[PDB]
Amino acid sequence: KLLPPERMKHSIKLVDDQMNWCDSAIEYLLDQTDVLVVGVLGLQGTGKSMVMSLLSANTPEEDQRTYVFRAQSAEMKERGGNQTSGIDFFITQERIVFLDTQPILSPSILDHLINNYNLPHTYVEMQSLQIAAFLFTVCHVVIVVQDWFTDLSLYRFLQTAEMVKPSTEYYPHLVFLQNKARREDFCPRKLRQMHLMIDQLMAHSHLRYKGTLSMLQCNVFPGLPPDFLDSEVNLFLVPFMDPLFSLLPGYRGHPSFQSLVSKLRSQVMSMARPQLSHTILTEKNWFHYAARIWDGVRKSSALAEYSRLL
Amino acid sequence: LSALTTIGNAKNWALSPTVFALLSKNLMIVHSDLAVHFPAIQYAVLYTLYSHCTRHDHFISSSTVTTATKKHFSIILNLLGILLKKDNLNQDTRKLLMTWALEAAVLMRKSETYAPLFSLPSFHKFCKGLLANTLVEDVNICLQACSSLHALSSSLPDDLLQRCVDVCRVQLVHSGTRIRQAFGKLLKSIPLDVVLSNNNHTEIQEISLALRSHMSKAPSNTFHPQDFSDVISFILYGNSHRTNWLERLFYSCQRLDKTIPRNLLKTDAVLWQWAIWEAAQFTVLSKLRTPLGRAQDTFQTIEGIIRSLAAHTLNPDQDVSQWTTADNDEGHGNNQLRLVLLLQYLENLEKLMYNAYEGCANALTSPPKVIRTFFYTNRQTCQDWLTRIRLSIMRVGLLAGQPAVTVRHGFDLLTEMKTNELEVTIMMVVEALCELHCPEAIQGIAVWSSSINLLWINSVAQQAEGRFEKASVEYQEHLCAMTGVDCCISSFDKSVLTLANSSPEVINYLGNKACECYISIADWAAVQEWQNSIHDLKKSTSSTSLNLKADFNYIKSLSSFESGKFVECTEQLELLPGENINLDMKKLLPNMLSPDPRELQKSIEVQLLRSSVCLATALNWQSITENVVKYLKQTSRIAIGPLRLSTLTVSQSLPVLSTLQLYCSSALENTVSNRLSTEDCLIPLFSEALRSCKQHDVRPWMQALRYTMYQNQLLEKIKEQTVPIRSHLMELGLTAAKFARKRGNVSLATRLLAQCSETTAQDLVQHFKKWGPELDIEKTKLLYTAGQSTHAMEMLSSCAISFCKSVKAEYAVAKSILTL
Amino acid sequence: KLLFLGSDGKSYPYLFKGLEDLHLDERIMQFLSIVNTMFATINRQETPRFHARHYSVTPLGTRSGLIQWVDGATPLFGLYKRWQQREAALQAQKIVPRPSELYYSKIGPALKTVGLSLDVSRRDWPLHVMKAVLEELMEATPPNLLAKELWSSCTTPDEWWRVTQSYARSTAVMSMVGYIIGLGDRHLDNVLIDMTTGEVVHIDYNVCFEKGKSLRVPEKVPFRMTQNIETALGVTGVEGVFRLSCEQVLHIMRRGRETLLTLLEAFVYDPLVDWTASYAVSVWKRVKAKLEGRDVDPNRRMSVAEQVDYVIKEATNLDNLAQLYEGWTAWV
Ligand SMILES: CCN(CC)S(=O)(=O)c1cc(Nc2nccc(-c3ccnc(-c4ccc(NC(=O)NC)cc4)c3)n2)ccc1Cl
Ligand SMILES: O=P(O)(O)O[C@H]1[C@H](OP(=O)(O)O)[C@H](OP(=O)(O)O)[C@H](OP(=O)(O)O)[C@@H](OP(=O)(O)O)[C@H]1OP(=O)(O)O
Ligand SMILES: Nc1ncnc2c1ncn2[C@@H]1O[C@H](COP(=O)(O)OP(=O)(O)OP(=O)(O)O)[C@@H](O)[C@H]1O
Ligand SMILES: [Mg+2]
Repeated sequence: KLLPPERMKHSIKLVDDQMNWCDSAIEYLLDQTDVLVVGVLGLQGTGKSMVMSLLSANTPEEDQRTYVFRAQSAEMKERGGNQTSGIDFFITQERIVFLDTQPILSPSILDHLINNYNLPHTYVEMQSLQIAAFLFTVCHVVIVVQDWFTDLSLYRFLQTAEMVKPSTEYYPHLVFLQNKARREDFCPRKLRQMHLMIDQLMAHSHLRYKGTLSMLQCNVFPGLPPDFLDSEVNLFLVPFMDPLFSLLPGYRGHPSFQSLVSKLRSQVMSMARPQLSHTILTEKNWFHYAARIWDGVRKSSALAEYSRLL
Repeated sequence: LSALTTIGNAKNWALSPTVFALLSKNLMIVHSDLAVHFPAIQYAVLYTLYSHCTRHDHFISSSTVTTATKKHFSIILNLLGILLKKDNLNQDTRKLLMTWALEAAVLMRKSETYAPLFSLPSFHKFCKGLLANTLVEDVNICLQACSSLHALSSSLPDDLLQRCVDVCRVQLVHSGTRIRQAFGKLLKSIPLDVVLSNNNHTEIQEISLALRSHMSKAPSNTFHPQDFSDVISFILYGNSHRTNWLERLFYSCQRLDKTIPRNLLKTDAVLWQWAIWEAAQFTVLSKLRTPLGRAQDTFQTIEGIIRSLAAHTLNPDQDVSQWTTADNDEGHGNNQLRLVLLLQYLENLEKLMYNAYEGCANALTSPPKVIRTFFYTNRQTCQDWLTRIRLSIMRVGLLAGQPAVTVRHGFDLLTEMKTNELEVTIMMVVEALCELHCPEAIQGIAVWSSSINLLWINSVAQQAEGRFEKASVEYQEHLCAMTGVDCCISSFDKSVLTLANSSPEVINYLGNKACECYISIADWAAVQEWQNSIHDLKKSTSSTSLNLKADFNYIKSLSSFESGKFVECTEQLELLPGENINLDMKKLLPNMLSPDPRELQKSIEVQLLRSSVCLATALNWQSITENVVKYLKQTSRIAIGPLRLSTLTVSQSLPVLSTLQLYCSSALENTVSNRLSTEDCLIPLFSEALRSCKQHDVRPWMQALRYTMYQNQLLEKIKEQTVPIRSHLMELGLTAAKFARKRGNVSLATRLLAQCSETTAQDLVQHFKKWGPELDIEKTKLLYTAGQSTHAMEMLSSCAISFCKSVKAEYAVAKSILTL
Repeated sequence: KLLFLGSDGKSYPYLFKGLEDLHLDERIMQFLSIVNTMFATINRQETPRFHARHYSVTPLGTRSGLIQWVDGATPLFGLYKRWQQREAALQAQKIVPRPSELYYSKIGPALKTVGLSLDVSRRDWPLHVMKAVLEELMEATPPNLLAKELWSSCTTPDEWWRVTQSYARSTAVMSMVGYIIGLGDRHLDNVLIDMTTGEVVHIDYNVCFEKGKSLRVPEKVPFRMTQNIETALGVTGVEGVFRLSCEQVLHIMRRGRETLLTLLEAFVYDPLVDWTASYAVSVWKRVKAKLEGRDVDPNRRMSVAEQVDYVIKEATNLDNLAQLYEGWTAWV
C-alpha cells in the first residue's frame, strides 16, 4: 500500500512548439516537498539533449535511439536542422525534475519561420529571451552548454535575459559546460585563462557562478593545488565520444568520457535546493507556480519595451 | 625524445650518458612538478623507456653488455614501485604503468630460474605499489592490478598475502560484476592458513571509521519519505521498485551548500549501512509518523513481522510468505540480507530513541528541543514495547545467525528484570554465546545465575571450548539425573575421558545439543545409538515433547558416502529435497527454504555429495562433464553468500564452515575438469595452521578429510599420471589428529591415528606400542594424554634412540628430547 | 603542548615537563613494555589481545622532559561532567557543583545531626556516617554512563561485542598490572577510554609502588572498581571474562617473574633515578612478595584464584570506598 505512483519511460512536452502551455505532467507528480529543478541552454549543435539524457536516466554505453530526450539524427545533420522543439519535461525516480530547451538563435528555426513584428528576425530573439527568463525564474539550476570556448555573444544574451526577467531577489546558479573538449583544453595553463576570462566577463552578473561545483576538488587534476587558480568558477568540461606493449591505446590527455559524465551527474544531484517564492512549495504547487509564471511572462510589459527598441 | 628512438630501439653505441640512465635517472625532475603542468613530457619519457626495455626482455637474463646491464631490472622495479605509490598520476600514465607492471609480473613466474629475484627489496616495493594502487575509482585499473596480483600469487611473504586478504574481503561486495569475480578468484587462490588467521584488517577498520564519523555528525534531515518507503518496501517485502540505485540515492541525498571517501562509495556495505541509519534517523525525527502509518501502526507492523519470524523459528514447517519462498537462487541470499538489514534497523532505532530521551556525550548530537520533550514523556511506552518484543527479537536474531543481537537483547532483558520466562532467556543467551565460542561469558552467567537447578550451563561452556566428548558425557549424565531413567549410551571410559580434560524445554535442549555434538565429531554409530536411546526414553516416559530436530536421511547419506557405498548413497540422496541428481541451473535450491544458514550449509553439502556420486558413477571427456562443471560453478557461486554477508558488517573475521565449503566446491570444480592432474585440485589446508589457527575447533578438518578421502579412493580409477595425494592426506589427517588431541577428543584422535597408520585404556596401549617422526610423536602424546604416562615416556625414549641414527634428525630428535 | 611533522606528513604532538624529574617514568614504561612482551604467545589464539596501552617519555637532563601525547582517548570525567550539565539543564526547565562541594553538602548535615561538627578532624569521623553518605550519593548517579557510551559509539552488534570484550580484557590487564606495581591516585582524570577499540590507558604514573598509603588520606583499594566500571563489563559483572582474564594475567606474570625481578633490581641500582621524591630495597621486597603470592600472609602462599578473589573483594567492599579522598569520585 506504498508502491510508487508510476515510472516515466519517455519525456513529455511541457510547452508546445507554438509557445502554448501543456498541462499533462500532473499525472506523474506527488505532494512531496524539496524538489530540484534543472534546466539547460545552448546553441544548435552543442548537445543539450544528449547531456540531459545522460544525466537523467541514461548511460553512455546505451544507444542514442532509446534516449529519454530525442537527439539529432544523422539524416538531420546533413540538412542543418534542429531536433528539439519547445520545452520538454522528465522526472527521475529521485524526484528530480529535468527541463530541456530548444536552441536559441538557431538558423533552423529562422529558416522554418521564413516560409510562414516588422521582420521575422526579432521573433526568434524574443523567444530565446522568454525561455531564458522562464528558466531563470522557475528552475533551481541552469546549465549552459557551449560548443566552442568564448562565443563572446552568450554572455551579453544572458545578461540581457536576466535584465528583462519577470521578477530579496532570487538568482539561480549558473553552470558553464564546455562540450566536445580536446586535449589542449585540459591543461592548467589554459584552465587559468578560461577561469580568468569567465570571471572578468561576468563581474556584475548577480548570478551564483562561483563557490559551487568546483571540478578541481573532483579529482580531475591530481596534483593541481587550489591556490593555483585566482577564482575557480563553476566550469566543467565534457570530452568527445570515446606482447602487451603493442596493444597500448592512444594517448588522449583527458579523462574518460564515462568518468567525467558520472562525476558531473553526481555533482549536479548533490547540489543545493534553495526556496523559490516566499513560501514552501510541493511538486504540484511548483507546477502551478511555473504555469502562472509562464502565463505572466507571455503577456509581460518589459518584453514590449524591449520590442519597440528593435 | 622521439628522435632518440633511433638509438634507443637499436638491435645491437657506447656513449657516456646511457639512454636507459638518461630516461631513468637524468630526467627525474619531470615526475616531481612537471608531471602536473606538462604531463605529455612525462608520458613520452615513460613510453620511450618502456619501448626500449620491452625489446630486451626487461633485462632479466643479465640479472661486456651483460656485465654493463647487471643492475637494470632492480632499477626498473624500483622506478615502477615509486611511480605507482604516488597519488598525483594521470589516467594515461597510470594505465601505461599498470600495463608495464602486468607484463613484468607475468614474465616473472614463467621461468623457474627467476626464483631468487623474489628476495630483493625492489620486488617488495613493487608489490607494495601494486597493492596500494588498487581500490581506486577506475575499474579497469583495479582489474589489471587484481590480474597482476593473481598471476604471481605464490612466492609472497605473509604480510603481502595478509593485505591481499583484506583487499579481497572489502572488494567482495562491489556494485560491479567483473570486480567481484576477479577478487573472488584471487581470494580463492590464497591458502587457508592466511584467510583464517586472526590478524587485523585495515580496510574494515577504515570502513568502520568512516561510518562512525558519519554517524557522529549532526542530522541532515534530507531523507525524503519516498526513499524511506522504498527502503522499507525492499526490506519487509523485497520489492524496491527501483531499477546501482544506492549510489544514486546517496548522491541525491547530499548538499553542496552545507564526507565519506569517494573510493568507498562503490561498496554496497557502506551504502546499505548509510541507508539504514538515515531511515532510522528519519523515523525518529518524524515523531514515528512515517508514511507506513501512524505512531502505533509502525510498531504493530514490526511486532507482527517479528512475531511471525519467531513462530516460524520454533517449527520450520510454517512457509512464511515473502520470507521463505523465492523464485531462484538469487532470492535466497536476498532473504538473509533483508533479515540482517531489519535487525540492524531495529538496533539503530533503539539507539536513536535512547539518545532522544536520555542523551549521549561526545558520541551523538543532541536532537532538537521538540524531539527531546516528546520522547521524554513517551519513554515508558517505548520501554514497554521494547521489553515486550525482546523475547521475539532474540529468536529472530538466533534464526538469522547473528548471536550478537540476541546476546545484547538478552543482557538488556536480564538487567531490566531486577524484580517462567527466566529459564528460556538464559537458555537462549547460553546458546548464542556457545555459537560465538565464548566459554568465559557462559561460565560467568552460570555463576551469576547460581545465586537465584541451573548447573547444566557448565556443560555448554565446556562444549564451546571444543571438548565434545566431555560435553556429551555431561549432557547424558544431566539428562539421566533430571529424568530419572538411565539414558546413558556406549562411549569411551568415563575415568579416562575425565582425566584427559526439570522442564521439557531443558530436556529437549540437552537432547538436541547431544545430537549436534555427536554429529560434529562425525560419529554415525553414536548418532544411531543416541537416536535409539532417545526413542526408548520417550516411549518409557511419555514425554510427548522431546523430538530431535535433525534430518536423519542426511546423516545416513553422509555415513554411506564416507563408507564408500555409493549405490546406497544415491538411493538415500534421491529422497532429499532439491533438484534431481545429474544425469535448470539458476534455480537449484528448492523452494520454501528457511533463511537459517544451517539449511543453506546442508543444501550445499547435499549438492557437493550429488556431484561427487555423479562423477564417480559416470567415470566407472565432454560426455558427463558439461553438466557437472555448470553444477559445481553454480554451487560455488551460491556458497559465497555468507562470505559476502560477513563483509556487510564489521566482523573482522570470516565464517569457517562457509569458507571451507566454498574451497571444497572449487577443488571439485577443478578436479572434474583436470582429472587430478594439477596441484590446484587439493585443499589448501596445510600444517601451517598449527601455529596460526589454534582458536578453531576440530570441525574445520572434518570436511577437508571427507572430501580428500573421496579423491584418494577415486585415484584407483585413473590410469594417467596424477598428483600425489597420499602425502597431502597424511598431513591433513595428522594435523586434525593433533587438533583433536589438544581438546581431549580421544575417541576421534584414535580414529584419525588408525586411519593414518592404515574403548579401553589397554586397547590404545596394545594398538599403538617423511611423516614417520611426526606420527610417532603424535602417538606418544596421545598415549600420555590417555593416562598411560609410563608407556608414552618409554615409547618416546625408544623413538629418540631410533631418530638419533637417522639422516636429518633436526626437528625430531630435539623435539622428542625436549618433550621427554 | 607542541606539534611535530614527519616525513610522511604526520602530526606527532608532545608535551614539556620542567622542574620535574622523569627518569622513573622511563623505567616504568620499559617495565610495561617488557610485561606486554610476555603476551605475544597467548595472543596467537585469542580474539581479545592482551595489551597494556602506554606512551613514551624521554628526559632532557635532570629536570626537563618530553612526554609523548596519546590522541583518540577520552577521559572518564567528561561523561560525568556532561551528565551533570544535562541533569541541571533538565531540572532548570521543570555552573555545576564540584565534587568537593557536592560531597561537603552531604557530609555537613550528617555530621551536624550525629552530634559532631565540621571542625573535627577527618580521621576522627564515624564510619556509618560516611557509608550512608556514599550510599546516598551512589543512588543518584546512574551506572549506565560508560556502558551506554560504548554502546552508542558502535555501529553494528558485532562491533559492540568486540569492543566490549576488548574493554573487559584491557581493564583486567590494567587492574592486575596496577595491583602488582602498586599504582595509586586513579581518579577519573587519570583514566582514558578509546572508543575506537575500547582499551583503557592510564596517564599519571607518579603515585606508584604503594605511595598512596602515606598520603594525608590513605587509600586501601588496589585499583578502581567503581560502579560504572563494573556495569560496563556486562550483566555478569566481575565473574565472567574479568576474573578469568585476571587469573590468566597473574599466571603469566608469576611464570616469568625472574626477569621482572631482575629488571626491578637493575632499576634500584640506578644512579640516575631519584627514588626520594633503603626505600628502593623495600619497594623491591614488596613487589617480590606480591608476585610470589604472599601479599598478606605470614607463610601461606595464596593461589591465583584466591588472590584474585581477595583483591576483587578488597576493591569492592563499601568499608573501603567510603573512607577515600573526595576528588577520587568513588560514587561515579
Ligand atoms: C581533560 C584534561 N586531560 C587529562 C588530564 S589532558 O591532559 O588535556 C588529555 C590527555 C590525554 N592523554 C595523555 N597523553 C599523554 C600524556 C598525558 C599526560 C597528561 C598530563 N600529565 C601527564 C603526566 C604528568 C606527569 C608525569 N610524571 C610524574 O608525575 N612524575 C614523574 C607523567 C605524565 C601526562 N596525557 C588525552 C587527551 C587529553 Cl584532553
Ligand atoms: O603439540 P605441539 O604442536 O608440539 O605443541 C607443543 C606444546 O603442546 P603440548 O602442551 O600438548 O605438549 C605446546 O603447545 P600449546 O600448549 O601452547 O598449545 C607449546 O608450549 P608448551 O609445551 O609450554 O605448552 C610448545 O611446546 P614448547 O613451548 O615446550 O616448545 C609446542 O611445541 P613446539 O613449538 O616445538 O611444536
Ligand atoms: N560530446 C559529444 N561527443 C560526440 N558527439 C556528440 C557529443 N555531444 C553531442 N554529440 C552529437 O552531436 C549532435 C548534437 O545534437 P544533440 O542531439 O546532442 O543535441 P543538440 O545539439 O542540443 O540539439 P538541438 O539541435 O535540438 O539543439 C548529436 O548527433 C550527438 O550525437
Ligand atoms: Mg536537442
